[PDB]
Amino acid sequence: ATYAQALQSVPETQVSQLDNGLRVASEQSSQPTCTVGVWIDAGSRYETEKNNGAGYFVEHLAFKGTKNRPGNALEKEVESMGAHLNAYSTREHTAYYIKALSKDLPKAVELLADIVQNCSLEDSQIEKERDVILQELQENDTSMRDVVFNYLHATAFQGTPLAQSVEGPSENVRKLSRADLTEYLSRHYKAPRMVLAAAGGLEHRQLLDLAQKHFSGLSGTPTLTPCRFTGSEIRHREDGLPLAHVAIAVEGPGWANPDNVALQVANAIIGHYDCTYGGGMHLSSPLASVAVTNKLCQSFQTFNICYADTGLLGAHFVCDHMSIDDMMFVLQGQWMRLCTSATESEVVRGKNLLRNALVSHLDGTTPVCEDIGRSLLTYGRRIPLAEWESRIAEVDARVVREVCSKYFYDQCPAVAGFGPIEQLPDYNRIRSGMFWLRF
Amino acid sequence: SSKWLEGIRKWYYNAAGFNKLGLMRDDTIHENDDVKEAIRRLPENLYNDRVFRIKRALDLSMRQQILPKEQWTKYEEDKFYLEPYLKEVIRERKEREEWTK
Amino acid sequence: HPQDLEFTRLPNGLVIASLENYAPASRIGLFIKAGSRYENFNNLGTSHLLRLASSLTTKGASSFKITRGIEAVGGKLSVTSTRENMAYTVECLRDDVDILMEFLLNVTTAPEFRRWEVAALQSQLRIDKAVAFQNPQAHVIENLHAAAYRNALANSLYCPDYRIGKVTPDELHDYVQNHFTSARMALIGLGVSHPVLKQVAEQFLNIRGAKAKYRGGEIREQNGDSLVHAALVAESAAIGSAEANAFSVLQHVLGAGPHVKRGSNATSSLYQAVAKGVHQPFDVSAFNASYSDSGLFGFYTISQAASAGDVIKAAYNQVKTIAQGNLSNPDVQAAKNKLKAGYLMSVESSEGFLDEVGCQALAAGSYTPPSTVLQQIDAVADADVINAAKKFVSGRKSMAASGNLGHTPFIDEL
Repeated sequence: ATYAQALQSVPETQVSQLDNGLRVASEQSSQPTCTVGVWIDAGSRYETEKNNGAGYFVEHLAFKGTKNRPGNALEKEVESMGAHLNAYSTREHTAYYIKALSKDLPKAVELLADIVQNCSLEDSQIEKERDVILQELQENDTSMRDVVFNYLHATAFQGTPLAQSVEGPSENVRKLSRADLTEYLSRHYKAPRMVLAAAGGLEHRQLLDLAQKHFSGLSGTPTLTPCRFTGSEIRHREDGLPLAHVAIAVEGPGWANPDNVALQVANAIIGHYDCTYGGGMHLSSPLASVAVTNKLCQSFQTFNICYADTGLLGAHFVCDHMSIDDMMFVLQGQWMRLCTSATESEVVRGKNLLRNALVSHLDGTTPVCEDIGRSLLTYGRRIPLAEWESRIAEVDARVVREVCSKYFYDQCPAVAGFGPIEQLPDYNRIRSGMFWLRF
Repeated sequence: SSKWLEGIRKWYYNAAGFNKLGLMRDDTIHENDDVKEAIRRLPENLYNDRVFRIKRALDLSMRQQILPKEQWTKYEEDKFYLEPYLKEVIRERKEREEWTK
Repeated sequence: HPQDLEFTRLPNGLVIASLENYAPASRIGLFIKAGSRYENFNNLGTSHLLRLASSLTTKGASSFKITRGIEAVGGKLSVTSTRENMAYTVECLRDDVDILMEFLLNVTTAPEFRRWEVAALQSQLRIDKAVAFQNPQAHVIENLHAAAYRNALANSLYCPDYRIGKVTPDELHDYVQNHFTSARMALIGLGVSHPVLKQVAEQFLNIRGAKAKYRGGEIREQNGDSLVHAALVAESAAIGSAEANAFSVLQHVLGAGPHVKRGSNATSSLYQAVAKGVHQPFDVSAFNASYSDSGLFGFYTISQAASAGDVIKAAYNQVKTIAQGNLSNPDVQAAKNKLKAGYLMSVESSEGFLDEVGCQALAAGSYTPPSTVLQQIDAVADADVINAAKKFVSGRKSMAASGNLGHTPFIDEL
């Protein structure tokens, strides 16, 4: 086979609409199982000040009492069909999906309609699950990496609803009401904003029929404001921590730019390292070779995350506090090396790694249906793989130095520092060493 | 012919002087970092013998005194041990250069 | 899609299972019976040392050439191993498999393993063992296998503390010479064609311990960290038997990992009956460790220290009331469907599909399609389930425990 044989043999992922605002879509596959999910474009971005944590509350509350079925007869029937059920709510996008077997397909779509539009809520449930969510905040308080990323958002987006944490402050947790929670339910789920995405052993005819047969009666019939990336530093000195967590990020381009794909090439070149790899002194990544050489980092990840035309072009390293400024120095050195002297072989290696990560990512059931759901909540469309091969072939080192001269070179950062930050330099050192005066 | 070049080699090895302090061939090598890698990668017993011969040589040159006649390391029975290891280190050096260019 | 698998067991001892499908993410697995049970008390830590030794100089191509070339074509190489097996998995694009195949050949059949890199590998062993045992459950499981084998299956997946440094690479090279023989290699491929692997596996390998009994007993660890872990297992069922499949349906009846997140183990009746028994935050599961010549089965408990043995008694009485035939039969059918979903959703991807298809291929000798295996899940009588539970009750015990063990009984009050 070849590249035309690679890109030629490909499914097409049929989409449609129901005239209720229901964007339905599916991709056929060859496995004897399926995953049917609803992606609702409603996270922390679609809230107010006074109800931080409503969406988190719903995705932890929508499984302990439905309308027709009692206290746990939903989950009872879910383990009766023998299938997986998952829900996760990001800052803008919320997912409720069922990983199920092909035979219980109308049961699957009916139970998904029960989860989406047919939830009951009891005040004993708000009581007990309020206690449960305070337990879950106790759980989240030591998961350090999420503490870092919540710091990063909570300083980068002063004012806007993007810096709302999904969990919300606990004093916004223990004062809620079911009427205002359902008022959020009744204002922020309604006409267009939901994709019924399915993947696997079904048909778009079949899923279209079940969509018309189950979800008809959603009766769907005024948000999405810009975001001011402020850019600053937040720091949490706490020396009862052994490992130091530092993240630094600048403004992300978003979705309406192929500069997203350019930064994917660049952060395929720089990328990630952990202390548990095989072969340290022979890594192609120069940052990785130096960080093995002088034994600097425990781990790092240099990556992209984007929201709608905004977001965090990010980097996150964990290391001991007696080695922080060295790691920061070599990190900014590799960033400016890509800014000025981007030659060809590194661009070639990054495009190979982009091929590998993208193809091996888009696999399975949940990554496929996840891709399609978040694509058709944001884009209006799904990207085919010919588009990925084309937008890999479009970008060379000249595009790299254009994108690096715009996005990195003397831009104000957001630095989230956590732990033993005693060596971690002042913000003006990041500013003055952020560009180069050609040294 | 080929016998004459070897005789020049034997003369030069005797007139070089590092057989009069008991040293051997691979103990006079000037250090780059490639030499330091080759010294790092040695087996333990020859490393100990290397440091003993070096320490006797520094002693004898401290009192500026040559060994007797009988303890001179005669020609082409000295162990030519470093050239495999240093050869491979320089080979990996050439490998890095030819891969990154 | 008119395409399906292709097989050839090359009769001088090796297996090839190619699957030319149209997926770009091509994977090559190479599966060997070289796990911990082929390593004994005088060379422990050697399979762990071999696992982290993926990226050294091989005969012809040094580690620089290997690491930089494989990263330049962008392939990802992962190596995974169990107590029975090793597994070299190289994942990449569909078109770039021949040079990565030659690097796989070098990794296998070209050993040099030089001494300074072995010292760096010792440091790597210490770091890897820390990253392993910083999560409690795997510590409990290695204690559990250590408490139920009087022979080589009790050994770790890792290096013990006293094998750091004291291991030399010529021990590894003799381990190569006596166990990496050509009759022990199952080469499975997703996205590659049969004649490619046929030429490579035919021309390019060219080389050519005892049974484990039942130890019985317990291993305690006073840890004092407010999360008591306790695992209790008896010896149940070796590989191949629908008896072991009946133990699998039994652990579905008891309860496995929650199929619903933020649930409370709905049809998983262990946690229901023990939540009825003990009104606390805790966490209970079942577990089954099947291997080739023997097997194991039991339950696992995370609990608070103050209510641990109460949970152990309650779930033990649950095992007794199920082994004395007090249950329902379509619930056994719905749990058979749970194992149907589990087996069909252990083969969603390319990767786990590769893994268990090749491990079944190396274990059973030939390939078996999944649909008749699903038929064999549904086609086991309920008397097999009841006799399997009664066999678990009738047997001996094997208990590993860790945590604040001041409120957990030993044997008699289990």
